[PDB]
Formats: sequence, structure tokens, C-alpha cells
Amino acid sequence: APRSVDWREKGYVTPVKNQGQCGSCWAFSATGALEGQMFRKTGRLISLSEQNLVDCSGPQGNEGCNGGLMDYAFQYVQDNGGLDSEESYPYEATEESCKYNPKYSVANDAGFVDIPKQEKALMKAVATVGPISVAIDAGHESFLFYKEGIYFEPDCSSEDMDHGVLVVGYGFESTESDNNKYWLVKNSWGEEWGMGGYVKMAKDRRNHCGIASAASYPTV
Ligand SMILES: *[C@@H](O)[C@H](CC(C)C)NC(=O)[C@H](CC(C)C)NC(=O)[C@H](CC(C)C)NC(=O)OCc1ccccc1
Repeated sequence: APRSVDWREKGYVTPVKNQGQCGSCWAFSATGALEGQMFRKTGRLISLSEQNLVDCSGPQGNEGCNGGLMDYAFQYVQDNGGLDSEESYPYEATEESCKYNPKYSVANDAGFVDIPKQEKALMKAVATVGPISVAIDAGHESFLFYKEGIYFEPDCSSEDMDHGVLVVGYGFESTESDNNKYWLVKNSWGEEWGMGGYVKMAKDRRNHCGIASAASYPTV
């Protein structure tokens, strides 16, 4: 595989969004991956409605602001026959009744693909598919205060993930400890967090924070 990948440079990634005080990260991860695959298909980048997923994908197993899974979101888009644009169904950071309108659907998928639980497989998927939905252990103060550099948290769990995010690439940079590889991750906490909303997460360090443990993307 390549040693560096950044799908932002190829037009696959919308700007950083902000889930607010709603446990809807899974929806932002899901729209991010679907935005990328829709762009792969049509050559048009359209921001998608996380609120549509928060309000409507309960029957697939999601629980609004109380948590969800990206794969359940991909199943909803398939089952439902569409997903509205961000513009048509904007984000309110609270769960409401479903207001999906098929007239404003701009995205579809025919299922999803779960990636083997290995960083080697995740790298191959990032290199060849596009942005990949992943789950990580983000429950540490170090993650809140992240400014720059490669994020490494010794107390991070590789099995107990609690936050869905989007891998948009990977790369390297020289460091004091010579742990130089990172995943480029788009978060959903706004631009003021991290590096313009992004974090470089330790790569090839025993599946740090579980980033390869629940990786998937929609089939478009
Ligand atoms: C982030 O905004 C949000 C916070 C709320 C839980 C308050 N996190 C999630 O929704 C979280 C993301 C996943 C990808 C880790 N989902 C869950 O915690 C999930 C919610 C249920 C209601 C679907 N709970 C769970 O046990 O998910 C199973 C799982 C977790 C990790 C990998 C595979 C499967």
C-alpha cells in the first residue's frame, strides 16, 4: 500500500461538523463514509443529514442521541431507499420524530462491508476504497485536550470503543519515540477541537484505541 493517503485532497470529504451535546457520533461517521462513496460514484460531494439518521434509523437498531452504529445507519439507507441532504434536513442535536422526505434523497447504498479486525486490512481499505467508518476509545481527557501531533494514550482500550469517527487517510512524521505512523481521523466536535477538527491517531501500535476493531464502509 502507499505510505501516505489523504482523501481530502481528492474531494471525498466535507468540512468538519459538530454533533453538539448529542451522542450521535455514529451518524456523523456514517454520513462521512457515505459522502465519500457517493463522491466516488457520482463525482459530486453532497453533505448528508445526520438528523435523518438520528430520527429514523431506530428500526435498524440505532438509539438516536443515546448511541448507534454506522452499520445500522448503512442498513437504514438501504432499507429506506434513500437519505436526505444536510441542507434539506439539518442537524438539531436532539432526537425527534422521523421527517424523511424521499424527494430530497441524494444518497443510497446497497449494504456495507465490514473490514477484518487488523490494521493491515484497514490500511488496504483506506488506500483503495476511500474514507472508512471506525469506532475508537475516546474516553480519556487526553483526547479532549488534543492539539497536534500523534495521539497516543497508554490507557486506551482496543476492545471497548465508544466513539465513531472517520479515517480519511494515514501518513507519518518523525517523533521523539520513533512511533511515526498515524491514521488521519475526522472527528465531529467542530473545528476548534484538535487540528482543525482532525486528529492523528497512533497507527500500527497494537490496534491503538480499537481503531481497526469496527471498521466498515457502505456499498454504493
Ligand atoms: C458518540 O457520539 C456516541 C456516544 C453515545 C453512546 C452517548 N457513541 C456511540 O453511539 C457508540 C459508537 C460505536 C461505534 C462505538 N455506539 C455504542 O456505544 C452502541 C450503541 C447502541 C445503542 C447501538 N453500543 C454498543 O454496544 O455498540 C456495539 C459495538 C461497539 C463497538 C464495535 C462494535 C459494536
